[PDB]
Amino acid sequence: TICADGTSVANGACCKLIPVVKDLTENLFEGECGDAAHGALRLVFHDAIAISPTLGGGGADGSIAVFNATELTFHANTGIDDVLDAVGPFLLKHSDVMTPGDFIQLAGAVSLTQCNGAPRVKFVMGRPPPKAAAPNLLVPEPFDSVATILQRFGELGFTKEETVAVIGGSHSVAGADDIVPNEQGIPFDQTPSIFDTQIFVDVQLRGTMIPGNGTTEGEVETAVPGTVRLQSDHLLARDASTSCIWQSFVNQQSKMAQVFGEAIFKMSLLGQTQSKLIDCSEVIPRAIPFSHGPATLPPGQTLKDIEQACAASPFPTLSTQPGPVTSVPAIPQAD
Ligand code: HEM
Ligand SMILES: [Ca+2]
Ligand SMILES: [Ca+2]
Ligand SMILES: [Mn+2]
Repeated sequence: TICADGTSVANGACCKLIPVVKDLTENLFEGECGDAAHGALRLVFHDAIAISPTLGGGGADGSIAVFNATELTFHANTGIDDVLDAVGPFLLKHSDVMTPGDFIQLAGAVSLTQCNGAPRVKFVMGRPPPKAAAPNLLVPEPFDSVATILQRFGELGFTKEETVAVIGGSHSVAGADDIVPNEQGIPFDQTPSIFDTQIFVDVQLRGTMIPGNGTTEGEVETAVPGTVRLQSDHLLARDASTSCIWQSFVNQQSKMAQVFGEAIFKMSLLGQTQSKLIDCSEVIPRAIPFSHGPATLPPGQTLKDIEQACAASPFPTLSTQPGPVTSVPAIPQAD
């Protein structure tokens, strides 16, 4: 079926989403991989991961928005209020054509297409409205152990490979708003606007500093000024279960994107039954091709600054980015 804009879709029920996609790219993200995009991507996780085989939750159901009055009381959802201040108006204005679970997954898929190198993901629709808030304690925290993280993702059907890719890849295009005291938009990698493998490098370096004037639980030292490091990421890069996977993505941008894309789609299905869903992948914008060069060490760092953790292979012999040590700019906030 050809929609009013000229897009061909397999299922004409998808055409009603074309204006949503246009509104998101023009008016929420404004064609940029900035804070609005980061918030939409984070919201995918906080909505979808909040499901457990034994404790409940509906998964990718829109509960984080519909039942925000409850879910925003949960410590792990700190800062989701500010994300919803930017994204929530769009969810409401498009609530005539799609459920909130569908909206959140669409917005995350469209957000990725605003970022250099990020994959175009598959997108399906048909998720029913949510029944209840998620239980608390289903969203992983940055102070959770690797065993805890792997049990949560593993019990939901993710491989360790997918787990590392989706966490680390997301953190390629992301900052911390509620970790560094009184500071917002502190990136996890040197390039929060670029879906590259700098995150994997940046985290493997020996940490030497903390930004700002104190710490939050689940923060550790970082190696690059103007960035922050989560304990979870730190540990994922170093634990024997995951460290070789972490290392495997360094300077493997295409492989990391492919795995990331598949993991996001899997995440988008949590709590759902794939049988009742309709593919609307044609409505997703085209991706921006990765247009940067190889991964590099940050200025001033050398391979002796890498903390080797993978026993099977040495860390890749990357060149060092030329120039003086510089601080990474903070991300201007949408809210
Ligand atoms: C073990 C898993 C994870 C932990 C513990 C974790 C932790 C965090 C923390 C603590 C922040 C900062 C929040 C704040 O200061 O308000 C953050 C930011 C973010 N996370 Fe993760 N995260 C994980 C997985 C993921 C996944 C799977 C995705 C996406 C599907 C994701 C996407 C993001 C994005 C995009 C941001 C940046 C938001 C912004 O710039 O405003 N996270 N994460
Ligand atoms: Ca949910
Ligand atoms: Ca990056
Ligand atoms: Mn933010």
